[PDB]
Amino acid sequence: VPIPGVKQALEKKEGLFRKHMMGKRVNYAARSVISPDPNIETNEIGVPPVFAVKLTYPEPVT
Amino acid sequence: EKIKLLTQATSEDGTSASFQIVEEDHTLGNALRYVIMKNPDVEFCGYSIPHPSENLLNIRIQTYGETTAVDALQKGLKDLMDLCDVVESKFTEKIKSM
Amino acid sequence: MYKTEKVDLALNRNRGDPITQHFGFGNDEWPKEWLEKLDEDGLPYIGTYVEEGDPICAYFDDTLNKTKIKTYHSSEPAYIEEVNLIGDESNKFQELQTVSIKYRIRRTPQIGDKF
Amino acid sequence: QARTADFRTLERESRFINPPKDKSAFPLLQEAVQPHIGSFNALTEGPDG
Amino acid sequence: EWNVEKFKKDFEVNISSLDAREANFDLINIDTSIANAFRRIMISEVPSVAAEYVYFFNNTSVIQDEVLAHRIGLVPLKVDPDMLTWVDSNLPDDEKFTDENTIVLSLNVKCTRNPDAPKGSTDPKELYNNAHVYARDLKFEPQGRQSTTFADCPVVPADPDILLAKLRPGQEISLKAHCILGIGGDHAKFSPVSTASYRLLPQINILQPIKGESARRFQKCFPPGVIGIDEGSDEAYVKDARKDTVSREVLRYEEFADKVKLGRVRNHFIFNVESAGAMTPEEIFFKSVRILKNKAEYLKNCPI
Amino acid sequence: LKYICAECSSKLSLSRTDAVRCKDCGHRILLKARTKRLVQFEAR
Amino acid sequence: VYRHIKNRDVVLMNRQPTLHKASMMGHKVRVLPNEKTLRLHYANTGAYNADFDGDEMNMHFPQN
Amino acid sequence: MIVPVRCFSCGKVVGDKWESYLNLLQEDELDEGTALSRLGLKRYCCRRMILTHVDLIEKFLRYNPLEKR
RNA sequence: UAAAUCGAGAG
Ligand SMILES: [Zn+2]
Ligand SMILES: [Zn+2]
Repeated sequence: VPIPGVKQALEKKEGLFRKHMMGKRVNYAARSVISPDPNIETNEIGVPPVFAVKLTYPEPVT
Repeated sequence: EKIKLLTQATSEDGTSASFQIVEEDHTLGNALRYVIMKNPDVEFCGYSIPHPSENLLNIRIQTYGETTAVDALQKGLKDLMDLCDVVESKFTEKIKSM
Repeated sequence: MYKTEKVDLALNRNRGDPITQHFGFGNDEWPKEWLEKLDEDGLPYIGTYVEEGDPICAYFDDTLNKTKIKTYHSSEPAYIEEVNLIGDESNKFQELQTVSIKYRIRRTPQIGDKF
Repeated sequence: QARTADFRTLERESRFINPPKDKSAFPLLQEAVQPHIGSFNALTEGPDG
Repeated sequence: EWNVEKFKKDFEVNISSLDAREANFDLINIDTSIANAFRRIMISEVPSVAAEYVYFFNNTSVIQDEVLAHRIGLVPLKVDPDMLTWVDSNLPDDEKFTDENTIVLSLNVKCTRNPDAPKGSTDPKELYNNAHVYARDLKFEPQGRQSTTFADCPVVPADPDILLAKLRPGQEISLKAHCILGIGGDHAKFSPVSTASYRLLPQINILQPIKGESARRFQKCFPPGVIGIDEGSDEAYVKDARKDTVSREVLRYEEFADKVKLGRVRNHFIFNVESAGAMTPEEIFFKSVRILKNKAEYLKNCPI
Repeated sequence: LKYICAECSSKLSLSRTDAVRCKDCGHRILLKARTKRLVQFEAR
Repeated sequence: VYRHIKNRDVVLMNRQPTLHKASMMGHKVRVLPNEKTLRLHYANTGAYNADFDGDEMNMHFPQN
Repeated sequence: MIVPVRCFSCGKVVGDKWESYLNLLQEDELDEGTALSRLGLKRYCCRRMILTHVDLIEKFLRYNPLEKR
């Protein structure tokens, strides 16, 4: 009910250790509902074209 | 680039080969496979769709020698054409009667 | 799928101060490229096809003497279903400040949809 | 055979064309919201005002 | 040694009926590969004509524009597909459509109340004018030289009683539809066949004689024109095996469970082709076999 | 006549700085009329 | 060059709750042309405890 | 809302058989099965197209913004 | 651009 202090910002879950150090939000990650697919090599993941257009990898030119 | 030869499967002899055809399904593939399996020189023939969502078909043809896989494919295509031609002729003849 | 959003031009004022913003265009130099989806009164035509980054309503702002457009904020293309002008329960004949604009989005069955 | 339902197509489409002018059909649909309607109606009418 | 000559000697067509919308014929001594290829090509690959694009000018009715355009695309048009060519997707939308590949239809219907309506009336025909919008209201507008080549057979929906929309006074619909050549494997509206399918010929093998009253019971387990009691001696025989579905009701009785076998003549197909209206089923089957032949020819003539 | 009253359905044209209300009745809700404009679609 | 994800790239697939380490694996990427779902082989469902009842999961793209 | 143009399962045009179906049920005292058979709907995929249609559009049509009431 | 609280859901 009162304004949280510095201690109240670190102590419990939703604090600063458990919510922004041990678990963080990340870049270059997608989330989606899965569907089954045979004709996939059982070590592969079938990605949509949208994810293939957004997600990128920095390849140094050689 | 309608039909392409897969160099990772073809043999230097030429008896064994794999062909990839764009925009095909189990419509041309099944008929062609059966018609070329009629060939006494062909040893192994099969067709496969890598993924259903891609309009790609593969035909594997391996012979007993004396005939390349390309020649077998040509004979199969010609025989399929002749089969369709005879069914067309029979249908046209039967239409005239009734 | 239908989504109705209310665009209110009276959210920057209270207590009956002079109405700063008026629906429509002014006499500044705004690109005609966004006149495709807006009428002469700065409101969208019914049935037009609106994507992300396209204007929905154009309002002139006296404080800046500039014609500013509110835009459509969604990645799902939508069609303008309807537009309603909401005059207020006030004795004074106040210029329109509230517009209720309803879009429709075609939800045809894609894979991954729960049946 | 006794497990017989029926599509009331002629009945249904006619009611679609012309809604009733006396009372709503399906009286059971009004008894579902009676615990709310008759509850609100009880704080202004009934015995003792 | 299989050969085209042997198949030509063994193949035979047995037409059972022929109509303007349905052909029920037979293909004997042909492999299920070729028959299934014909079936698939009929369903999915023989081109037809349907309204591909819709340009709306006003739709004040209770039906949304996308649904209305979908319905206008779903109505079959009685235009022979040979009379127009194929459009180019890579062509710009200005010059993509010509008078040789696109047919223009127009629909301009405005509803308005009928003041002379009978008193105490509920029928929406006596009450309103143009209350119901039908496919026959799709007027065809010939542009260019198609005003001459379509003069003998104007474009008109195959089923004109299709109910496109319903209107109320004040509401109106004005639109144009551009109809192009397309195949059923792209969208289901281009499939010319209402349904194309073959079935194997049923085969009822009476293993042991079923003479006597049981034959009447045996005759009862099939559609009437399938099992007949022999006129001379009380005994069952297969009068016609085309008239029974494979229902296996005889298998549900222990009396005949050991006295009959059900199978198929697995090279004898009964093809039942029901068309949509733009083409006759015989021409549909002809186009299917021609499409298979041309597909094989194109594959044969392409460098590897 | 760019607008329609939401009660008596009467068409009305509204100018700048004009009272947002129907003229034939005291209703303050107006719907924007669907004017004739080219809206392309695809019959799929 | 910040190139698009290809067929030779690897991806970290994880489905919550991550009770055991096998619920977060590495899959070789194959890109499909049609729809907006992550398509997964049936054998992977044993470790992820994943059905196809609208279940969702996360793909991570390592950048080195 | 309004009757579908085509049967979903096979594609047979059934949008021209809704007013006919209602008239067959209305004037002629017919059951649904015989009326469907007379319309030429043999397969049950086509039969449930017209047998189970609700025709909600009429209920939609009574709410008309463009006409006074 | 933010934060809580409440409510509704998915696996
Ligand atoms: Zn009014
Ligand atoms: Zn059907």
